[PDB]
Amino acid sequence: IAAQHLADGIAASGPAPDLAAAAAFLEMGDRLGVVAHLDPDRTLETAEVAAALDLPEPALVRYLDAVESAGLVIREGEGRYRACPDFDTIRHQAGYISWTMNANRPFIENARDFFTDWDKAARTHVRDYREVAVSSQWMGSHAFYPTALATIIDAAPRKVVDLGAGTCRLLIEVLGAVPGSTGVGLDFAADACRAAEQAVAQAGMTDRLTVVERTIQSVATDPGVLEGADVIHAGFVFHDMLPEEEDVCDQVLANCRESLAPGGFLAITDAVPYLRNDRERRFSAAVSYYHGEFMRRRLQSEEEWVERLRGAGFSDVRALTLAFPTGRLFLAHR
Amino acid sequence: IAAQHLADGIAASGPAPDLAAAAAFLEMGDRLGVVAHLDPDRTLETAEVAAALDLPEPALVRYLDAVESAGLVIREGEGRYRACPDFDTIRHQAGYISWTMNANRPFIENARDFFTDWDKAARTHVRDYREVAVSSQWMGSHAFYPTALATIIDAAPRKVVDLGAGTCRLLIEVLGAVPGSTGVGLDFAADACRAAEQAVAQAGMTDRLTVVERTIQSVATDPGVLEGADVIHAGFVFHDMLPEEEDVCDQVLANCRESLAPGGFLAITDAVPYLRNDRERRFSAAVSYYHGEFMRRRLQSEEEWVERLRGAGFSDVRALTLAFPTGRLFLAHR
Ligand SMILES: CC(C)CC(=O)C(=O)O
Ligand SMILES: CC(C)CC(=O)C(=O)O
Ligand SMILES: [Cl-]
Ligand SMILES: [Cl-]
Ligand SMILES: [Zn+2]
Ligand SMILES: [Zn+2]
Repeated sequence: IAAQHLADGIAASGPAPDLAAAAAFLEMGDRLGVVAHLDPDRTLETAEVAAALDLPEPALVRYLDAVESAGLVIREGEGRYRACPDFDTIRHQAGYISWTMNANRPFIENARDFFTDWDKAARTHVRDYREVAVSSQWMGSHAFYPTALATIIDAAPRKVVDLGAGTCRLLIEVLGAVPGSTGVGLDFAADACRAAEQAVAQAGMTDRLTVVERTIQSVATDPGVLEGADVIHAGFVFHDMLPEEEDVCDQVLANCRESLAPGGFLAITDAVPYLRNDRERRFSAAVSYYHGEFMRRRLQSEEEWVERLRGAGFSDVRALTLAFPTGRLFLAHR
Repeated sequence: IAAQHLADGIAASGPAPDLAAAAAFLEMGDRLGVVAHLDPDRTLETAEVAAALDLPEPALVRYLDAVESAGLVIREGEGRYRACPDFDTIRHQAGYISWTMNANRPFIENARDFFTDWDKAARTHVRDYREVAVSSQWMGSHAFYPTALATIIDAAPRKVVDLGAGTCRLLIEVLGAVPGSTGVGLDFAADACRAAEQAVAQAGMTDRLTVVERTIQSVATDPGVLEGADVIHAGFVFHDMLPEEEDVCDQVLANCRESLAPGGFLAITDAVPYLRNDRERRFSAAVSYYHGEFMRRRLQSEEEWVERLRGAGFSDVRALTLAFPTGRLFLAHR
């Protein structure tokens, strides 16, 4: 009786216990600053990491021994832990869970308020931008960042502009692979711009990569920084301007097309709404419902994106399916 | 380039996007009261469910259309939705995610406080008991509740006592399958006891099933209600008394053994700490770390449980592996 109930229960639970445990351990560890020190090819030394993160070393060791028991890290002698061989895949998968269950938690917990008075709910139940950013990065590691990276590099560009560059991690990697290429990181957050400037100095690309503290919307009035770019990148940034800033968005796209060097392209990664195919539908619906219902940010279909980009003067647009469910890469050629 | 990155990304994400979306939709819907109306064998009528849950019907319809796009429900004509055929398995799997990421969220977000001043953190960062209860029920549906149910029924008992019966859902189902059997639901919460009393009246078992509002600990001093029971059930309740009430716990177990009718048994379901086998280790570590580090509730190994139950006078103890990772069923024969 109990053996039959055992196999059937194991099949019914499937991979959910493992993913549930991985996501909780990794979100907890990431908030503590520990996950950044975990890597499959090197150890973290507890005596040093506890001092660097201002944590009591015995508490850090109890956390690392629990994650070791979980199989997420390997104890390599006293006070040294290495991430398990497939850690980066586990962290990638945890990113989806973290994004839906942690970053978007204000929407899960207060839906009744958003249904009653959206304007009051939207200003009261605010997402933690750090959690949105980290969970997005983890989802991106294996499901959208490699495609955008390889597309920009294989074009062998002389000048690359990244709209919403953050800490300029993509631009630093593109310049390291393309000799003599220059870049321009555009981002409004002062915190992200200061961090980007110190990361370019470490990479040795201060002369090659310029960081500008300004909005995506300012590119509509002042497009100078875009001139002569072979590639312009815009990762999940345009839907934040829609539907309230449609005219500014269209002037930014028209300015991107005219600014491009001959043969240059604009590469936009964005989420398309409510797909029906079996692989993408579930996560597509969560992405779409969070954007449409809770954030009131307009996601455009492929057809809409192509119509808008051709309206901006782009001669041809190619849409590519990304592994990120509901994610599409649009390459708009000048 | 993008096709290779597509297949590799799909393999790296695996089932995480689908589980992340299912868990968020189901937690959101459960907090709204909607998930209780979703079942694969019948429709929910939006006009009635919106009035019963005091929700605007257009907001409920937008929620149900998003979950329909997700494949979790089927629209059966205007204003009627049915859960997808495998909904109960999806909800079961979501229970693990909900338990680690939602119910235990105070521990994820405030770990640094628990490491600095546990006593202050434990009284400040409190779990939502409703979320602990619902997520536990969803995990139990396919991973521990069927085994306990079938074990109690196949014993064909005359009297069953449930220690920590809640709304007496297990006892109502055991009495419905065993003719002439009587039951005693023991639970401290007044809210759970009132709900249990109205559920036994609906089932037509008021004379057969008695509900008592009292603690598990009171059974140590006053064991009368236990007399002549063929089966006593105790689902994940004993570790809440450890390590601070070890002597009371032992007197409750000794009283269970003496109270049993000849051939009777005590059935305890509980979590064992930090297993190393590949299937159970990850979720075992999250269960164990939340209990040991954050809640300071002692989980006992199988060896410890058997030693404690034999110390209570039980002649033989059998341990059975449950599908719930780190869950064990202990049958202690009088
Ligand atoms: C950056 C995306 C991956 C997610 C998104 O658009 C959001 O969290 O608002
Ligand atoms: C009831 C269990 C499944 C989980 C538990 O022991 C808890 O949440 O404290
Ligand atoms: Cl032209
Ligand atoms: Cl005896
Ligand atoms: Zn967004
Ligand atoms: Zn517990």
